Amino acid sequence: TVVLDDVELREAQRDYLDFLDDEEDQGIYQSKVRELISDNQYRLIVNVNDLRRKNEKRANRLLNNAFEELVAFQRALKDFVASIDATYAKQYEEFYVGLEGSFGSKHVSPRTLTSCFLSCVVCVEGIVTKCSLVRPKVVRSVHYCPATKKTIERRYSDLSVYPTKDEENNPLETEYGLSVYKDHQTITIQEMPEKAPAGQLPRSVDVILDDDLVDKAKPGDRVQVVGTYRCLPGTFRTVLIACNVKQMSKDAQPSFSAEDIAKIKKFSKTRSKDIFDQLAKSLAPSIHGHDYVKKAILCLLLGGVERDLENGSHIRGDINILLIGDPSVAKSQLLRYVLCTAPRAIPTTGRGSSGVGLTAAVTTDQETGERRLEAGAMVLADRGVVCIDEFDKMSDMDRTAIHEVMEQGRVTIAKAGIHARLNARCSVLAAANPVYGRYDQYKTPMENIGLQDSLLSRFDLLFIMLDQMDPEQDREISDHVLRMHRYRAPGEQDGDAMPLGSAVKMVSAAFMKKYIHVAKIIKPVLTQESATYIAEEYSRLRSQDSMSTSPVTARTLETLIRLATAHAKARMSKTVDLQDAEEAVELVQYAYFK
Amino acid sequence: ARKSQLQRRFKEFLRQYRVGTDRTGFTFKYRDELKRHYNLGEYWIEVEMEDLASFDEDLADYLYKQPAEHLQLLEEAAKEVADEVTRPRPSGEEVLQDIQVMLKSDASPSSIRSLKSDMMSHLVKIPGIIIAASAVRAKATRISIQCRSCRNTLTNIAMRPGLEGYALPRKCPLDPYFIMPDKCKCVDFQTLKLQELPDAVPHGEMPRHMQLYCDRYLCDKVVPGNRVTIMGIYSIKSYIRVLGIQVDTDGSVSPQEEEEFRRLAALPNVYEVISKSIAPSIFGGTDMKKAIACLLFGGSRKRLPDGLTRRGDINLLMLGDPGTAKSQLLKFVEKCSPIGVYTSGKGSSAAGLTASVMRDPSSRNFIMEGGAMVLADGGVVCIDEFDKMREDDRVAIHEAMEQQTISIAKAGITTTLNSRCSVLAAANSMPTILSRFDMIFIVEIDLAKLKKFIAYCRVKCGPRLSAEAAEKLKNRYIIMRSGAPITVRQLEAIVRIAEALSKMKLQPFATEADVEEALRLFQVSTLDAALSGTLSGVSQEDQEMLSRIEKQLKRRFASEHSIIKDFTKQKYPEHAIHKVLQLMLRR
Ligand SMILES: Nc1ncnc2c1ncn2[C@@H]1O[C@H](COP(=O)(O)OP(=O)(O)O)[C@@H](O)[C@H]1O
Ligand SMILES: [Mg+2]
Ligand SMILES: [Zn+2]
Repeated sequence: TVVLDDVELREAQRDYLDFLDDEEDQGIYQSKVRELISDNQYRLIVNVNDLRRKNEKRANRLLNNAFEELVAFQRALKDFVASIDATYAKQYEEFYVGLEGSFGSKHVSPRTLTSCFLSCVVCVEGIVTKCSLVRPKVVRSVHYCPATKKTIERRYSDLSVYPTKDEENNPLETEYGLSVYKDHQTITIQEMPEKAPAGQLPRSVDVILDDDLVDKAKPGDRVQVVGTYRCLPGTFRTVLIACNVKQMSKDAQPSFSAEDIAKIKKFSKTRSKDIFDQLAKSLAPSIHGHDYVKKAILCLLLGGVERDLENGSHIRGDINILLIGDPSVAKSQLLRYVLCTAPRAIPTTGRGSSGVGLTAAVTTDQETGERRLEAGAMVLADRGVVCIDEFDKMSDMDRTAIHEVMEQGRVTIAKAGIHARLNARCSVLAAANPVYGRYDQYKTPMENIGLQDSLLSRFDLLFIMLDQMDPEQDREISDHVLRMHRYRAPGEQDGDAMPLGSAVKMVSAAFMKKYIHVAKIIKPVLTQESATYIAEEYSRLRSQDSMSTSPVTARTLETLIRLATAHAKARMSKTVDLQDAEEAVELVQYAYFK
Repeated sequence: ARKSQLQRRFKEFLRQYRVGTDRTGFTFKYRDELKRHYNLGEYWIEVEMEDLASFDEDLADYLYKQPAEHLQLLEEAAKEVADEVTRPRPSGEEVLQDIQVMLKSDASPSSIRSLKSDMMSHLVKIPGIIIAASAVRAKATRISIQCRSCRNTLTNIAMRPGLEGYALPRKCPLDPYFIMPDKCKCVDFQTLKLQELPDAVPHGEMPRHMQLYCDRYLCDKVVPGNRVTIMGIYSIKSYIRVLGIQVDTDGSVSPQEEEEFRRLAALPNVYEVISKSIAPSIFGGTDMKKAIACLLFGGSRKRLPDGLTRRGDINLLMLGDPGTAKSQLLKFVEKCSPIGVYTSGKGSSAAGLTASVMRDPSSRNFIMEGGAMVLADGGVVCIDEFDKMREDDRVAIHEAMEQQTISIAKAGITTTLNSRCSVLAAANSMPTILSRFDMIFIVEIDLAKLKKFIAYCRVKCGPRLSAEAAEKLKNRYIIMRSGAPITVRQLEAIVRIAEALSKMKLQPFATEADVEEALRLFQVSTLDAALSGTLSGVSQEDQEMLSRIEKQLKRRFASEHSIIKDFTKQKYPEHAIHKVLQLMLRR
């Protein structure tokens, strides 16, 4: 009852060996395997498109039938490595194969990863939300029987199981050195928050990582995993066995369409001087006034340029803004507009995401009693924006945690015996209404809310917006509010209001989002004239500090540099200009001097 | 009367059917749809039962009488037609994929109550509103088992679709068998809870709930709170096998009713008539009846030029006494409202007022259930003991009344449930929520006719502020600010009340007299608010006294019960003392 030989498996193995046997051709894969041997790794990365070119039928077989074809490919790879080098092949029991390249339809996202892909190779792209501790897993256990002087072996693989006694009840003692254990980890992948409609429910796919793939992923990392999607033993829980995991750049690029790029270029070249002013005016048309606040929010959206030095320093290019003001002001409305406009922004409150809070957390699953490092809102906001409401109501533990992310942009957690240092570089836009309302211009903003004044130091811009009872200002605000409320759509007959739906100069909000997303890619650089001007302006600000907001210091200098870079991005200029520096300087003057 | 003959009939219907005319051509609607879908990643179609009946009424009769078997035949026919239409598939794609046939009908819906067991295994079409949804899991349809001892294998064991169990053979080692997931074929799977529409609920009756099963692409198309109509096979494990879902993405009356409503609007005292005519059975009401009327009619859910929307609903709070008859008033108003849900802050429901995600142990799987707010979307939510909400409910209600949406979060992804419900809350004595209540008060026409008029006006007329009325309100707002307090949010609340008042009369615009009436109601609320600042004061004087507490505590130090008692004896409210203590802890 044992398969003597298989023709299909032999054919597949020989074909894969021929493919890897790249010597009569460019030799790309032979060089790859040689470099693999030299590097001591044991996972070859294979471009599926090359296999399709060499043999479309073989690639189709591999994609449609994953387990058997990959087993044959691994066999062929091990044979080829042995042929090139026998001792190295003997060093490692098995050599794995990792796929790569374009996948016609198997390239999906967790939302679109339907059950029809079971047993098919898939290329799932998403955001890592939960990770498990690296744990050894026995794949082959060797036992010894002194009574019978007999060594037995057992394989578990995909298949009280742990043998302990001989068939005659003679004790068996394990041979730990001979047995085979491989490191094993489990993670979860979800669709990118930006491109994930709210109507649908969350779609999370589990991923299993083994060997070198174990630690090549962390929570809050946008990763593409190519693997085999299989059903666990029995309703059938489904998991994806990872063949290769690659972290894709979080910045990515605005693919959009050539028409959108042309429109953006035309808009930029139309009036570069006033482009920032027009965007600020159109940022939140429903809100009247607060012009400088809108400009600062736009600067935050565009963000500065992160500088990394040879000494490992990571001077942050993000811009953090805090809004303090009496209730019944557009703070929350401004945050909503930022969410609707920012290319990649995530909302949150002082409490933060339930359980995980704002930053990452360690949670016992409580379904199997297993620890999991779950990413928080701040971590998922990496290289994006986090809009915090009721920032004052943040918990004390979160009050301490936010410090590390604000300072260095990375959150470190060692509690529960779990070590992790997750990237959390994210511009933060927080709004906190003063305690007991009715902000008093006597106490410090710290004493008005309570922040320890260290967070106030961390935030680049702190805008105090008070509900002054000026009849002229009140008339302007009331006129704007009533004009907005009376506004009727271009097509309507003064009839019914918008029907209840089951689905959730001035530039369009979507167009503004696209434009800022395109602009964010630019990497403007300083100019000597701009450097001298900013130095002179900083000296002037220090001088004005003589009279007795927070004092002007080097933090203000870096804030000015970041604002100048952001406004340079607004115009798409590859080099900052005196206009950008002047705009940043006047904005800072307004922020620190009403 | 042969399965093959029926499958041939379905195949010819799908591929040979013609739509249009000589002018527009006799297009093969289903053929083109299948081709387009297969060229894409859809692998499904929409079947018009009207189209099938027009083509061959006998086929529709078969589907109604025997839906499952003829549905399978129709699916196989769809597979064949898709194969022939797309015979030259590219390399790799040549493997043919199954097609899920989804069916729709123009036939009038059927009340969930009118569902006899005789229709079991008979196609039905019922409307409703979903209340809970289940995480999309994977369920096996084709399975294979192996004999652990004999090694015998039984491949492609068809599993009938539905919420059924399995069938393990008795032996070839006895019953024990091992399922081999490698070759097992599975499809998505999703259980939902559908509730009878609040319009059709019998008086004093709990709407009935049914379980719906959606497996293929038809699953994951709906979220709790949606108003939907489902065509499916009535099944009993008691549940429904879903075959087609229609979601009321937009919108959803005899001429005599319209004439009566026009007459009522034309009445000069229509405002007074409605105010007096709502609850004649209760005593001790003066302009609270008018406020409840304005709440029922509600304001206009506007869409600002930027594309955002401003809550058109009006929230009313009744602060005061347990002895008062606000329980009876809430019951009456929820009965009158076209869509009305009445609960308390301690309703004890698993979902609560807002939605909630819970792992059901019965399946150990996440189920998202919609709370009272979401169910009453577009209606009214009466909340007794609103001050006794849960912690999660207290967190949610802020956004629930702010954006009229309930936002649940899973890591990064966030699901949003539409809750455009006007809230009528009752309480005796968190405080931040009080700022978001549009109106706060301290303690003839038949009910059905009132409900019909309310629904008619709400669905037909949405008023707007006239230039004269808006200018009058603007000047009045400036005066109120100068005298002072009033906030811009209060201006928006006044605007919504004025719009509701104008809607009562079914006027496209709002007259300055309507603004004056809205201002009268808001001035009642605001002088009541002055005496509520006396009641609550949570305020220059309050700030000053809090500063006094701060100074006193600094002087004292820089048991807990004794300290609290002393400060309370010093005229300091307990809430103020607790707030000062919390603030100093934060510092
Ligand atoms: N300058 C303004 N222009 C237009 N509306 C305003 C302005 N200031 C406040 N509002 C009104 O305030 C409401 C939102 O207040 P919100 O931001 O929620 O208060 P807070 O953020 O202080 O809790 C909106 O309905 C908006 O119309
Ligand atoms: Mg707010
Ligand atoms: Zn057997």
